[PDB]
Amino acid sequence: AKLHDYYKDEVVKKLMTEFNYNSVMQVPRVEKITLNMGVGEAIADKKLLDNAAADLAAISGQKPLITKARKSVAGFKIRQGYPIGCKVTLRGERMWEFFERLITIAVPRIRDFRGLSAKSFDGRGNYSMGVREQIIFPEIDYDKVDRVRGLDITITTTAKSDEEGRALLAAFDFPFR
Amino acid sequence: MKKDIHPKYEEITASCSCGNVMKIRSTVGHDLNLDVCSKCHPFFTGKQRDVATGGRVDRFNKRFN
Amino acid sequence: PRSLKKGPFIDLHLLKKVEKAVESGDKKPLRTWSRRSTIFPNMIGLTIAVHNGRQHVPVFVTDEMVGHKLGEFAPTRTYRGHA
Amino acid sequence: ARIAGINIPDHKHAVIALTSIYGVGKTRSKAILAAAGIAEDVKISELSEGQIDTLRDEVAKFVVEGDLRREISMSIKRLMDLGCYRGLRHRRGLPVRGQRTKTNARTRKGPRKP
RNA sequence: CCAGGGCUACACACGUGCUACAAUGGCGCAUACAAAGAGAAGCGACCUCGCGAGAGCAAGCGGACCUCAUAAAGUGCGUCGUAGUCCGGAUUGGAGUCUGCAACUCGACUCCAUGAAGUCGGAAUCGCUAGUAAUCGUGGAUCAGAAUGCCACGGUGAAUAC
RNA sequence: UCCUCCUAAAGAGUAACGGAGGAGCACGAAGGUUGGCUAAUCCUGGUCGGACAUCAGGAGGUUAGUGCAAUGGCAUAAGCC
Repeated sequence: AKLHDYYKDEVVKKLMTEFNYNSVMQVPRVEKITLNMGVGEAIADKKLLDNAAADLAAISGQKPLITKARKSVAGFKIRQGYPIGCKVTLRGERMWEFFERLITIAVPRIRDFRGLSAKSFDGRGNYSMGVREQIIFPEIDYDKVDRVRGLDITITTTAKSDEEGRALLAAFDFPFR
Repeated sequence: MKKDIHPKYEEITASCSCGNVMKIRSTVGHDLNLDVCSKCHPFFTGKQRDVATGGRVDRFNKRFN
Repeated sequence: PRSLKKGPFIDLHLLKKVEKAVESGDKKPLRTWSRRSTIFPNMIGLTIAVHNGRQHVPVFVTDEMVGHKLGEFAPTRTYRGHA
Repeated sequence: ARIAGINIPDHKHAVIALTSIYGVGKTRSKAILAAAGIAEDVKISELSEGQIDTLRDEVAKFVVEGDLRREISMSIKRLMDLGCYRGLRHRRGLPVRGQRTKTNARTRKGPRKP
């Protein structure tokens, strides 16, 4: 969307005049943004699962996919083939729309923002942030109240370092304590 | 995408209580006014105001001449 | 607490000894039985061995403790546990 | 309806629902309504946006939820870093101001379990 | 004899009380009805400032005269509409006043912020036969300061005794 | 009674009251075909979430899997959808 345009001017020109570059394919671009909602209580009750899926469809753009348990462990009393979590992956236009919605309207309401961490990065260009509560996305009616049901977002860039992806996210006017 | 299973996705025009307009595509159902936005915000402008972590020499010498 | 129209309190001997040890600069633990007297800005930079009824426990005076009194850092009733 | 800490339950009265913000009790919420001129009889249900931001700036100039949380946790932490008696009673889990601890002071130490 | 500490500690158990768990109530505002007192290194008006505890100046009174001292429930107006809630006021942080050499161990009070357990309480058990029980407030001794205890004074004032 | 390994002496076969384990079934899909896909284990980050569920990336190459014991085999996958 519009931050795709702001990327293609300002962020790519700043990363051109930040690292020594020859080609415009060296500079990283964000490939995808993945929401996870680790419900984990679907072994007990089942309607919480589809209501958490409705919350992910409300916060993100498209419908979430219910993911299944791959390895069964009795320490959380789980079984092979149970609908144990939910996830959405947005890439492209909807990813840019969700990215401008995260920056502009979501993080302002994050309830005592003392500056989110900058040591969060991966080693190959992934940021990961876990919101403690899903209210900070304004798409909820708030009149429905179910539970807390926080989620986490994982942004994946094709950057190699953490200097690379960290300065790339800092070019998107990100807070960064 | 799949053609039916997704809900509506409308471009709605929000206006921050500070005043800034934003035409964003989402799924609320109405143009909703946020209280604070990422512009004219405390931390995005620099208005965080960390506490003085002990001004006890200023406190004492303020209290007594 | 003390009213803030009266000011602070410090015993005459404690004040005079603290001023003498600040002027001559030697920073040994000076011993006192005057827990009640409040600390001052003049008093950072010196360990002081204050009374608690049995022993003189030494405290190092740092920046923060100037508003409090000297007896806050010497626990009188030593309690270790019931089992 | 949406204020910086959390929401307001929209069906209550003015000062009664304004007190539900952490950081402001009843007389200070009365001072807020005096500063906006809002009568206490109108609920938050009727309140259009003009009165809402006229409430918002006046409660912004007052101390609010998150920084007060930071201030109380930091002051307790600082007294514990000191080495005094008040921070010491904050460390152990006993009352700090001279309460009877022979039989009472149960709120500070929890249920009467063993 | 002197200085500091302890009698105030705290995994625990018991007795006696105060307070709440609420709508026969909470809160705001307005307004009415007493008695017994106490008071000189004390009792403190009226007036100035403070949200306040109070402070400053400060007449009167060894008191049926001054001073504490405004009694509150009640009565009337509106809201709250059955919720851990506009119920509860414990704990804690900050800012303060007073007294006294001194308020940290360990005083009381004011103010702001937070709002703990608690939805009438098992086995048991107590008090009470009338201006009594139950509820409401005042006062005094002790006392530099420090009552939810004690000793009094009164206001509304029942049920039952076959 | 039947199956797998060893003794069994590099074809097959070969005994003992020699050393070791399993079967008396299951499945209308766990069969046929077409199309697709590639494991186990650690490391990092991340709400509840923890040694360990979910997510993203990286090393690593079949140490994984096979409806059920063992041998042989399997990437053109015999594994998974």
